[PDB]
Amino acid sequence: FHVRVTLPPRKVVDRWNEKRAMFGVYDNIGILGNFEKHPKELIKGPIWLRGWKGNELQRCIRKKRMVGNRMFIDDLHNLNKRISYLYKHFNRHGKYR
Amino acid sequence: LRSRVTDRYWRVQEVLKHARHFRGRKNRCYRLAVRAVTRAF
Amino acid sequence: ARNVLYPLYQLGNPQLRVFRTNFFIQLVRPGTAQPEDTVQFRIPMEMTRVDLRNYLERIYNVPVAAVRTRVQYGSNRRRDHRNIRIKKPDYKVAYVQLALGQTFTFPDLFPERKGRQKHSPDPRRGGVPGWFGL
Amino acid sequence: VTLPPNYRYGMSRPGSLSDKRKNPPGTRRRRVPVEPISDEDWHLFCGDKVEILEGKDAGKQGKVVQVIRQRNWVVVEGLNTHYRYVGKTVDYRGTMIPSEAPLLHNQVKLVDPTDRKPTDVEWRFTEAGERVRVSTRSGRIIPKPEFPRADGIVPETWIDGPKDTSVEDALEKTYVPRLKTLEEEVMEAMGIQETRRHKKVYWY
Amino acid sequence: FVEHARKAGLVIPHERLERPIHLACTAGIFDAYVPPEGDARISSLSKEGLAQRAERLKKNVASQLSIRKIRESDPNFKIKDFPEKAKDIFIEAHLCLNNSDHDRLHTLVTENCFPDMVWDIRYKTVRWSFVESLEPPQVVQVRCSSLMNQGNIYGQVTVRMHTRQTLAIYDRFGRLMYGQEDVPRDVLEYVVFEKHLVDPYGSWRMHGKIIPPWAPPKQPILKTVMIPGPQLKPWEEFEEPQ
Amino acid sequence: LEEFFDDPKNWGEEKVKSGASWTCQQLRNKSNEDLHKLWYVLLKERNMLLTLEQEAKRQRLPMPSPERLEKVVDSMDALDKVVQEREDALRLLQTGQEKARPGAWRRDIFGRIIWHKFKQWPIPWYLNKKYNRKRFFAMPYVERFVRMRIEKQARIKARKRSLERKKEKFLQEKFPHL
Amino acid sequence: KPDKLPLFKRQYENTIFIGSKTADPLCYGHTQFHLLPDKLKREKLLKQNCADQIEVVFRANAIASLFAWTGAQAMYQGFWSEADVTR
Amino acid sequence: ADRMSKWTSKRGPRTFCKGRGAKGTGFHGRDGKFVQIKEMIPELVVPELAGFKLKPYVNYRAPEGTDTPLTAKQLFLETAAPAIEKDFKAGTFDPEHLEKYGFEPTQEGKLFQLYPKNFPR
Amino acid sequence: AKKGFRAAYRFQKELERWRLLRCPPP
RNA sequence: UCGCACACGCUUACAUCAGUAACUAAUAAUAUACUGAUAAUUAACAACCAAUAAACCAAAACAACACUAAAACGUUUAUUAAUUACAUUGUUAACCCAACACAGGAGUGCACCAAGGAAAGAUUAAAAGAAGUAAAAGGAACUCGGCAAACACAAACCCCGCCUG
RNA sequence: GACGAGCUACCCAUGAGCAGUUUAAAAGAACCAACUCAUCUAUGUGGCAAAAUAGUGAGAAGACUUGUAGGUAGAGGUGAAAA
RNA sequence: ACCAAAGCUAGCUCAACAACAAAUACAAAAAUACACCAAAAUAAAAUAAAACAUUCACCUAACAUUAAAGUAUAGGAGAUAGAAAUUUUUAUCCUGACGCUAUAGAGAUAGUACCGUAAGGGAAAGAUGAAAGAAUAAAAGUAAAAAAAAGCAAA
Ligand SMILES: [Mg+2]
Ligand SMILES: [Mg+2]
Ligand SMILES: [Mg+2]
Ligand SMILES: [Mg+2]
Ligand SMILES: [Mg+2]
Ligand SMILES: [Mg+2]
Ligand SMILES: [Mg+2]
Ligand SMILES: [Mg+2]
Ligand SMILES: [Mg+2]
Ligand SMILES: [Mg+2]
Ligand SMILES: [Mg+2]
Ligand SMILES: [Mg+2]
Ligand SMILES: [Mg+2]
Ligand SMILES: [Mg+2]
Ligand SMILES: [Mg+2]
Ligand SMILES: [Mg+2]
Ligand SMILES: [Mg+2]
Ligand SMILES: [Mg+2]
Ligand SMILES: [Mg+2]
Ligand SMILES: [Mg+2]
Ligand SMILES: [Mg+2]
Ligand SMILES: [Mg+2]
Ligand SMILES: [Mg+2]
Ligand SMILES: [Mg+2]
Ligand SMILES: [Mg+2]
Ligand SMILES: [Mg+2]
Ligand SMILES: [Mg+2]
Ligand SMILES: [Mg+2]
Ligand SMILES: [Mg+2]
Ligand SMILES: [Mg+2]
Ligand SMILES: [Mg+2]
Ligand SMILES: [Mg+2]
Ligand SMILES: [Mg+2]
Ligand SMILES: [Mg+2]
Ligand SMILES: [Mg+2]
Ligand SMILES: [Mg+2]
Ligand SMILES: [Mg+2]
Ligand SMILES: [Mg+2]
Ligand SMILES: [Mg+2]
Ligand SMILES: [Mg+2]
Ligand SMILES: [Mg+2]
Ligand SMILES: [Mg+2]
Ligand SMILES: [Mg+2]
Repeated sequence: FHVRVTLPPRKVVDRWNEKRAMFGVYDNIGILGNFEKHPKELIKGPIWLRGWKGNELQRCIRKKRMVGNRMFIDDLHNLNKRISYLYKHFNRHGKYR
Repeated sequence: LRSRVTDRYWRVQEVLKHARHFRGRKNRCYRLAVRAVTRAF
Repeated sequence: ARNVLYPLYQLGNPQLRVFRTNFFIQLVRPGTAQPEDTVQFRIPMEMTRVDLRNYLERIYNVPVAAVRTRVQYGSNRRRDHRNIRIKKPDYKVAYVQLALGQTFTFPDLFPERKGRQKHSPDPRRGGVPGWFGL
Repeated sequence: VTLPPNYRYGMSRPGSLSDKRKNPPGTRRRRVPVEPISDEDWHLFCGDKVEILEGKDAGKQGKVVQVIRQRNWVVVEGLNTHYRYVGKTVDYRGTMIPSEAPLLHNQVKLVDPTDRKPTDVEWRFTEAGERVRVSTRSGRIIPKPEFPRADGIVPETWIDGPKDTSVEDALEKTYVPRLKTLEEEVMEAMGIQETRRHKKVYWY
Repeated sequence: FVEHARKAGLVIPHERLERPIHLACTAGIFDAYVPPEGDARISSLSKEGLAQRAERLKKNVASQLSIRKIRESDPNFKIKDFPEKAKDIFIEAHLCLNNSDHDRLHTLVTENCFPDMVWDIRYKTVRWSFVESLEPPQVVQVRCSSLMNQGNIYGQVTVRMHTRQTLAIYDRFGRLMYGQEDVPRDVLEYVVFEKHLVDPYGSWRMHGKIIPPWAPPKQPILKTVMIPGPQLKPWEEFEEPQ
Repeated sequence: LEEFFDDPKNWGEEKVKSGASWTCQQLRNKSNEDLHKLWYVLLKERNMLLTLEQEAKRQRLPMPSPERLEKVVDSMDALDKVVQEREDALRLLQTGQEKARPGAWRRDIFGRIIWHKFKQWPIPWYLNKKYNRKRFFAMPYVERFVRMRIEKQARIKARKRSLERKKEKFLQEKFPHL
Repeated sequence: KPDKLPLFKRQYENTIFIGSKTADPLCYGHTQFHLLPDKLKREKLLKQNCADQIEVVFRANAIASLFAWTGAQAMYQGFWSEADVTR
Repeated sequence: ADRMSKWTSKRGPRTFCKGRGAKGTGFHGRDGKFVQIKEMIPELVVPELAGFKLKPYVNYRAPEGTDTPLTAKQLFLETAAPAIEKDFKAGTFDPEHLEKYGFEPTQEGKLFQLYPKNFPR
Repeated sequence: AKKGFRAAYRFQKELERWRLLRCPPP
């Protein structure tokens, strides 16, 4: 439980730096902009996760069905295995049945 | 976001206040101390 | 030469010559008592007896009577800070002997020719810093 | 030159006793952040007078002995100073010597010869194919510090021994640019005569 | 101990160190003037001493050769001003060892001087006082040294000075060791100052402190001290000289 | 036989000086016969330096004037540079094969594509035992490992990049330039 | 040490033999004849840059064989290193 | 068991014999006696050094030079070009036989051939 | 390296509390 | 009183000089095992070291001659065999396999010492435990059983397997 | 699905050992060493040892011991059956 | 007072975009002699069905995405399995991080030591400062300070 003896340099953060000032800027783009582009397109991320949501099982099964054949051998394997495990666990376990 | 308990130190010390005057190994080691302190209160 | 491809010999083939020879040599003071007629060489691994002979005769004009060759094994024992082994490299030794009765001796290479302050504290000072007058 | 991936420079040469003693084979210490400087943006050589903008000794001017590019340091002789003992034995602490603490290149600016002021060096290309250091403040060209070498040998004062080739012989061009190799050449000019030819060989 | 085992440990390989070691000072004091053995009795007569000093200054060829190289190398230089600055460098040096401020103590005193006056004293309490200079500071001689390697010239000005000082050295436990603070003792110091010439910062420094041969034995120390005879092994017999 | 030692006059002396190593250029000027000689004039010297060295070791004495050895070495090395040079261009002009040894790109059992250095045999290859039992080709299953290799390799690049990128953030936040 | 000759140590049964067992009526050698092996031909020696050796090769041989030849005889007569020799 | 250390003639049994990489000079004989071929022993070709001036080192103040690695083309210019323009200007140029300029059609005639590379060094 | 300032800082108060027990101030 | 050598197997643990406060030794002293520097075993012993036809029914066993289980081993004739100093390689050890500097596992030839080696760090002289020697009278009364031990080392009868394995 | 017969079981090549005594006998005969097994007891039980030590024991020219080197592989091998 | 304790870096995670040269398959790293070479046959079971016999998604393939739809269907018609027609989809640009901070993060300072005859398994450890070309005293455990008729140790 021995704890840090010397004060760290206080991290100074300008909340006024570019990215933070400009946060959430185009959020209303569809509405204010006579909808053409959806808020979705403001999402920069992993191919299969854009404008979508799900629990682990759905995520995984999705990554598979989308990028599956572009994955490395080993990751792929671990993915199929995680899938199986999850199948078994969500369907076949719980308190609530 | 891996998060840990920094302050575990005080958590212990707040028990150990009361464990000071005990005889034996009861007055330091947190396990034994806890129990002793319960019986005491 | 060494590390070189040598041309396959078959019958009626031209004599093989090597114009710039790749080998090298060391003349070393024998660790042991030996007869005067003998001189000792550390040579590279790929060097045959006949080779050391010809090499010696031709480049240095030394009259070789005979040659022996043995291989000293370098220690694989000593360990690195990671406990990987260190290897002192294995090397080939060759003893030579001189033709006309020439007696050799290894030259001593180092003839030895070249080209007080007591600040200890005063016993009777008692440790006082004597730099100070008064 | 012998170096591990994580290394620390103590002013001491990589191949030395003091270097094996400071950072032995089994130490890797914390990284030292060093502002990246491309070799072409580096304005400091050894031997030029530079004003030191920082330290207990500041505003002063000194000559540059040696540069450590790796950790980005300069060395001004006997200017930045701390005191160390060299001679040591049981009864004797001998020889207190002034030694130079190295300086980062943020604390040192190049001094232009004319007005002996500090300046901002800037690399420029003139009209002759030349690359020189021009002052932001003074608008001059600053020289480069032509210096001795680690040998101690000045070429102008020299005498050739037994095994030294004189300037003359070495610049002598004996070359005859023709289609023969060293081998045909040297056998031909040694007078060695050969007749028989190699049998057909196969190659896989 | 001077010892080297050449049987195993080889020889530390001979290096060319990329930076030639840069010395502000040279340890040696080249030529030591040895004062007259009657300088105690000639110190009560003002115009005897002052006359002999000024005379031996003007008369010496070496002295004025050296003051010539100093003057020709360093403009705005005067020998009649110097014993003033010199007597000042002292009162700054010792006042430094009182307070134990070593940062100023480097600016004043030389490379050879520092290790000595600082060393053996550094764990004790030093309290020293300057009251009278009975005879104003006298410049004895000047010596230049030519290093043909560096072109570096080292001027050394010798100042013989008479003084009145009160020194009290306490040991690290708070108890007195050497001498009272209440005795303004009379001292005769033969002092040596040094300057580097080619140096652009041209500092004037205290180099060394020399004691003449007949100089008075110093104050008796307080604590008794034991000088041991030689340590004997069992079979070695002792022998007593007459 | 003393050709393995310095002039007896030089033995007990610490610093024994000597000249510079040979620039490539300085050698480019010599004819072929004379490089051929310089090989040996350098050779004998090399052997002396080696000898002197080993003895310095044996004697618990630091070796007099070390750099000699470095220097000779380079020149030997340098001489070599010029010799192959003069063959290498030559054959390019005559033959035009950039490689002096026959050889071919081949594919070994481990799915690596290798540069096969050739060899000399008294007989044709289809009459050769040992050659014929070497297999240059990939079998079917190996194709799996091939991919893994790629992938394995592909990660290392992948996370090398990702490290260097990081080193640029850190510095730029440690050193606010401009 | 003789090893530098070269010479080699190899141990096995140590025999003292005259060419005939002790039982023989002929205890005494007259002469021997040693034909020289092929290695030791003259020509080979002059090829090897070996001059005087041609003579020495002979010498050596005698000093060996003859010695043994003699010694055997002595040993056969009951003589040895501590009985020395009468005749 | 030692996995890591290399396999040498010194580790195995009697029967295991592996040369350290010296080159083979011969073949086995009839009697079992070993046979050497005078033509398989490398013969060093050494000039007389006494007659000439060259040294293992050079003067320090002696100049370095502009560094030009030799290119095929430079060579072609020094040797082949002058003679070539000489005989095209004369008009006696014969693109058919280039042998007078030093070109060799195929290498199997000559002693040291470049491409199969007959010679050690 | 993202730590508790809470940890360090709160610890400092102990540190000085002990500084106050081992040398009580004048 | 397990000695010398070789094969196998080990790899520098061998050699010389210097060091050991600590690290190896289950302690020390000092050093064949810890440290460093420097050296070193040299081929005549050993490894490498021809084919294709053709005659030959007939054992080794001190081999006279036989035994029954029918027994490994090469001579010569002919056909060609690059012909030519010196090829290459192994040669240290107190050693190996058992996690150990293990009372154990380790093939062959010679030896029974001419070789190798030490059972006890220093005392004391309790109980209990281990190994050994001796014991009056008695002689299996012990005990599942004469197990163990013995100045004994003999006879007999049974059940079950036939037998050596 | 790979990996293992360097232990051990069984072969297959290929080497090597068995002294003295008794016997008309080299007879799966006797006596008794080396050698090979492992009866019975006591030690030993984090041992010297993950099966040993000391005594004591059976075999000891044979279905004998043993060296090096190959061979059979798990749904299988191998076995004078004890799974 | 010992033993100890603290540093913030080494790198990692997820995601976007797109040193020749010799020698090496003789017992690998041994230049050189007469041959042979090469080849293929469904994945299975653990497990679900509360047992187990038919059956038990993913496990190979590419095909994505929004739907049609958990529908048509197939199923010891149980467990579960599960389509298509037909529909949807705007450019690049604009990289990072409500990811880890030395038991975490990769096994990794390395597939290294070490462990296996082998396939195979498989570690642990870094920290002073510009400069060593300058020599907190807070875990258990102990020590400073051995114990005095009585007994969940405290109240
Ligand atoms: Mg979830
Ligand atoms: Mg040889
Ligand atoms: Mg040999
Ligand atoms: Mg292994
Ligand atoms: Mg072998
Ligand atoms: Mg062997
Ligand atoms: Mg052997
Ligand atoms: Mg955090
Ligand atoms: Mg071992
Ligand atoms: Mg010890
Ligand atoms: Mg031996
Ligand atoms: Mg005892
Ligand atoms: Mg007893
Ligand atoms: Mg008893
Ligand atoms: Mg009795
Ligand atoms: Mg009874
Ligand atoms: Mg009874
Ligand atoms: Mg009964
Ligand atoms: Mg009994
Ligand atoms: Mg008895
Ligand atoms: Mg019955
Ligand atoms: Mg039976
Ligand atoms: Mg029997
Ligand atoms: Mg077997
Ligand atoms: Mg018998
Ligand atoms: Mg029998
Ligand atoms: Mg007994
Ligand atoms: Mg019996
Ligand atoms: Mg019987
Ligand atoms: Mg096998
Ligand atoms: Mg198998
Ligand atoms: Mg059986
Ligand atoms: Mg049964
Ligand atoms: Mg049963
Ligand atoms: Mg390789
Ligand atoms: Mg089943
Ligand atoms: Mg089930
Ligand atoms: Mg269930
Ligand atoms: Mg299935
Ligand atoms: Mg990016
Ligand atoms: Mg880790
Ligand atoms: Mg504590
Ligand atoms: Mg009570």
